[PDB]
Amino acid sequence: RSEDKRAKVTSAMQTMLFTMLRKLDNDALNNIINNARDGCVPLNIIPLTTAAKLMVVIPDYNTYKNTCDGTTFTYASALWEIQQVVDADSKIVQLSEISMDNSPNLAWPLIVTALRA
Amino acid sequence: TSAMQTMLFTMLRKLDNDALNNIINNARDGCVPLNIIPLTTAAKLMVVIPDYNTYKNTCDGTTFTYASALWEIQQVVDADSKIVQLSEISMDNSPNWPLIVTALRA
Amino acid sequence: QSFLNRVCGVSAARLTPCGTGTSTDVVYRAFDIYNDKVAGFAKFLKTNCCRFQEKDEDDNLIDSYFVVKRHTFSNYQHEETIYNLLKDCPAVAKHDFFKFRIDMVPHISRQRLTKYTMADLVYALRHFDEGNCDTLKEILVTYNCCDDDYFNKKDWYDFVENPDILRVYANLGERVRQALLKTVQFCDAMRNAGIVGVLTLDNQDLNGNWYDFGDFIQTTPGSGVPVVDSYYSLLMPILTLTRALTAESHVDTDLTKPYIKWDLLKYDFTEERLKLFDRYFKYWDQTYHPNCVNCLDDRCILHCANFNVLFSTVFPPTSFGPLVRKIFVDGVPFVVSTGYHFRELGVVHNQDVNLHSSRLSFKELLVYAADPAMHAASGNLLLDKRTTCFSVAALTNNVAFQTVKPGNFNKDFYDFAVSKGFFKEGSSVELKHFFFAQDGNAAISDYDYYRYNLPTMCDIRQLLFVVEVVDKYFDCYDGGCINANQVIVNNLDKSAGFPFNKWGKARLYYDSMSYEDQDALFAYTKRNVIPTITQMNLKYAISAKNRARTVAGVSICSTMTNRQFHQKLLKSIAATRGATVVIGTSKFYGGWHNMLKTVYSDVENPHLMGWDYPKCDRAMPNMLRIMASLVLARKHTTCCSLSHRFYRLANECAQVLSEMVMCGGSLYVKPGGTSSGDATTAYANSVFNICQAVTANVNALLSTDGNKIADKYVRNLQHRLYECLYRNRDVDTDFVNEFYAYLRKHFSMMILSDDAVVCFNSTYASQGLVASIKNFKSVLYYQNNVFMSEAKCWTETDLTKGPHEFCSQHTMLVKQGDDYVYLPYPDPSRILGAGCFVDDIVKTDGTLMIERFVSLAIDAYPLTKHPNQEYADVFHLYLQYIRKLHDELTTSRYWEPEFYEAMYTPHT
Amino acid sequence: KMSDVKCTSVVLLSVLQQLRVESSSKLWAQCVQLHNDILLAKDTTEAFEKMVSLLSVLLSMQGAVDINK
RNA sequence: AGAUUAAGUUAU
RNA sequence: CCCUAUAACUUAAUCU
Ligand SMILES: [Mg+2]
Ligand SMILES: [Mg+2]
Ligand SMILES: [Mg+2]
Ligand SMILES: [Mg+2]
Ligand SMILES: [Zn+2]
Ligand SMILES: [Zn+2]
Repeated sequence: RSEDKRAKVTSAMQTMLFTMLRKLDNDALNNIINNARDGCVPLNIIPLTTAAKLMVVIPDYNTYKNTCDGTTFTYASALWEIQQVVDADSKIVQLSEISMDNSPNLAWPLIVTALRA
Repeated sequence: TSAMQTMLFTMLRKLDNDALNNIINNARDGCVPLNIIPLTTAAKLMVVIPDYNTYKNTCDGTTFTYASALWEIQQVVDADSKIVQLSEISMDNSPNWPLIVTALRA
Repeated sequence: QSFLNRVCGVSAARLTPCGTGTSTDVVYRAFDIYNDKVAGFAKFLKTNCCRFQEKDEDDNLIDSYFVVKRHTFSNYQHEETIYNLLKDCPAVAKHDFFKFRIDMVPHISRQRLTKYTMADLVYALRHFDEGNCDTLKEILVTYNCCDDDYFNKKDWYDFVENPDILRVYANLGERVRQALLKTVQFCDAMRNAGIVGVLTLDNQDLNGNWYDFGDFIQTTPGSGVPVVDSYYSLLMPILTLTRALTAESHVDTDLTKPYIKWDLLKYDFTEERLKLFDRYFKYWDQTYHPNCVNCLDDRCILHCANFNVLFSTVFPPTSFGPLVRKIFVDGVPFVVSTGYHFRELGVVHNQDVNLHSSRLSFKELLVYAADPAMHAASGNLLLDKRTTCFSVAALTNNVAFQTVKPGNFNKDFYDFAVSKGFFKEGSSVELKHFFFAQDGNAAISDYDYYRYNLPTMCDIRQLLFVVEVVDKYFDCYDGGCINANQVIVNNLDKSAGFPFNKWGKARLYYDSMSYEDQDALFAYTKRNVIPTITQMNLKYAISAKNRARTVAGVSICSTMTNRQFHQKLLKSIAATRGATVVIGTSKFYGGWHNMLKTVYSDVENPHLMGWDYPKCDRAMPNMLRIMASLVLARKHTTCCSLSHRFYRLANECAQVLSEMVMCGGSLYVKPGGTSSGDATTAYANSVFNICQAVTANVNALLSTDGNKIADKYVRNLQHRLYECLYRNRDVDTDFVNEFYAYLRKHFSMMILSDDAVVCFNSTYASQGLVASIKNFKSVLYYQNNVFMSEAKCWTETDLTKGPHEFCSQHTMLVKQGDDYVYLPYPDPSRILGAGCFVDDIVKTDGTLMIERFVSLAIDAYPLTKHPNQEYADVFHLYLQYIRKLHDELTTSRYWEPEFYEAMYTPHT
Repeated sequence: KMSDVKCTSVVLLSVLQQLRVESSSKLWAQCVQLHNDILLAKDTTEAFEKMVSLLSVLLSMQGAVDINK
């Protein structure tokens, strides 16, 4: 069958494309796009200036203190408050658990989820 | 599953290395490590001991024969997490079970 | 000593003699030279000047030299007139003309020069040889790039084993940038004074000062023409290796000031590129288009993309990639890509953009789902500190950590093999090929090997000649566009890439689209750029090294149109026998023998050579990949227009050269390299291989002392080779034919992807007339940014032994029937490891899949003709095990050795 | 001898894989490091030291019973 | 002898 | 979840 499955993949692509603009909120995207001269921006600045969530993948403790020290940090000219930290097994790590001595007991890399302030 | 475990111990019996045979025979009698047996004298070795006959079969005095290696015992903890001294334990003290031993390589 | 105080002059410099007495010193320096008696960029010996080194107040020696030239008297008057015309230009080294009693002879003293010229730095880096690099070490220690004990570290020069050498070479960068600015000032002085002449690199200091006015001719002022083609073109690899324009990324062009903060929304940068070209390359006379859509042919695309790769190192990395618009489809807001900003090709805008549509057809659903705009705009922001590569977005909330499991042990074959006597201590055949397992950090660690890909500028005049010689190697084939009903897709049950692998394999999209929808999508890509997403997967295969392999599956929207563009030419390449590119030639039925007899063809004093490409998929520059796709698309001269051919090139660069790469549920930016699952990757690697070999022969011939070439024909060939590279801008098709015939006569190549075997003339290579291994090391150093060690190369004197290694096979010359043929045989541990370790538990059955061992015994047949008895017992082991499985299952030919001897005899 | 210890390390890592060591990242990293270092060894003493250290992971968890096999 | 389908093997 | 592209070869089952 080349039309039953064709309508099926058409419906699936419709579902996936209409799910995606429900994820984004157009409050920041329109003032990004209308600030452009010809309404045309790079893609690489869309999740940098619009996304409400940041994931930081950190391989070892020395990068963690130089990047995400404290419960808020600064990246991409924004301030982000840390919502969660999970490990390579995706187990929740407390922020009080990431220490210089406690670092071999953790399963590196750590994934720090932060929200835009 | 069980076929691969069976062929694994079949080719483990064929190798006939004394360290592997020591570890394998120790695991049947309840002498099982708590972590990875290390290749450096720095890292700590955590071995459970299930009874006193296994205790004097595994160690005599302060030194410890395990994995065809010598390890001086540093620390001993019984099941209720009370730090037990090396001179504290004997067969009369053995009812007073299984206890962990922390050692370092000689 | 009375000659010394006249040389000292009024400058009040404390001078020591670098030579002895009043005699002329003898140095050994690199000169770019073009007479009617010699041509080339070679090291000669200069007996022309007396040198005097300058001491300081604490008599430590300075890098100031007084270089006093003795010559004839007409040259003295001529250079005095030219200097007096150009003495107020600050780019000119200060001169002092006098006459002395050596009998009276005239002397031209040039004051406060450096020890080395710019030609010595350019020769040091473009003819690099470790163990013979003294000028490079003296230049690096002199100008404070590193200390002298930096080189006591072994492999200090290696770009891969020591990536700190890029920081050292980048400390020469402001030196080279000041040299460029002084060349523009000297060219402006020559144009105002009315002076014509060729600017050569050996007449310019490392300080940047110019001299040697002995070939300059005066004309009317305002009308000076400086010839700067060989200058900039020979300088061009140093500009990216030393990163000379990094000061242009700072405020007011000052390395002490901060970085320029650009707009994030800015992507265009055409006026900034035009200003950079006006500042550093003002007198380069070929027109430069910052956006390569305005180019006139494919040589214009190469020429202008070579300037764009240099100027794109100045601009912010977030400005490159898919350019994105907001589109209302079905009254509904939507995000699509309407262009691309390429580092190499400038800004490309899509032509068929629909700002408003009510519904979406199946074609535009496919184009919008392949687009990384909707996936990146809907995802989270990602900051991945594990890798250096640029990170775009996290498509989900988790990071995927895929591992590789170990192999499955076939115990029955292993104890059957130790039953026959294999695997003893001290035996010649062992086990070295295993399925190495990997942990969850292996995919990103293999993605981090794209850090070997650096932005590399090419010698564009050399490259534009080499592309015509390389295109001569592809003249026999037939190419062009085909329709969608003429394509042949072999394995339809393979992955369709991201995001199409959520819904089906490639069978689904080749069945769901019409032929007319496929033709419409192909017609869409000739006018618009579709960026796609390449998915990285870990390969579960058997190997000798524990390095994890990744494959790069390309999405179906790219593969479907690239088959339609390239498949005619690729099927024509793969169906040709007797050619240089031997893709498609089987090794069976006498095919290996015919390939080796074709490569041996009529070379006079034949030696075999074979080299290595370290990190070929990762470290391949973008200019050579664009060059390879242009060489492939030179078959589309009738079906395709110029604009269609440009949009197909831009789709190849936006799809498999600098695409967005999904690696564990996260988009990253690929710097460059080859995608492994491109439709045309083996053939583009063949083009790249022939390109580097032709460049090596050009660099060998031009760096040879033309006075020492004893053949008159080879000497005139070297003269015209220099003329066709640097002194001529049309294509000289007679000389391309002549040089291609010279290469086919003396440098015979057998190329399959990166792998190659040349049969070369030994007397010509010892004289430096065709390339050798050192030439390949040099060419891969400055073009490919890798150090190819000679331990991974091989040479071969005896041709009755075959090549040492080609396509993992060794060669034996054995008596077959009444002939002597060349048979290929593999490493016996590779066949034994394929027997012992498998990847599926149902291949451990043995009684199922006898076919597996039949194929392995087909591969291990010529081991029976080997002198090693333990090598020859491998085939008999496979025969006896095939017989054992075939008997205890329940066609007797599978343990008769005649079925397998039939596979290596010419009667197909 | 060395072929035997390489082959049984292949079997040992395969049974540690199907026992879900891969659910712990910090353990599976050390297991694949020991497995890859056994398969690359040139002298058998190094191989048997790493083989003992890899078998300790199997015996260190109670999912096996050494009496039955 | 040619083609179609499926399984497998090698190379890059 | 997930396993690319190209080329060669073997076997089996079908249609001429
Ligand atoms: Mg000169
Ligand atoms: Mg001169
Ligand atoms: Mg290689
Ligand atoms: Mg190769
Ligand atoms: Zn152009
Ligand atoms: Zn075409």
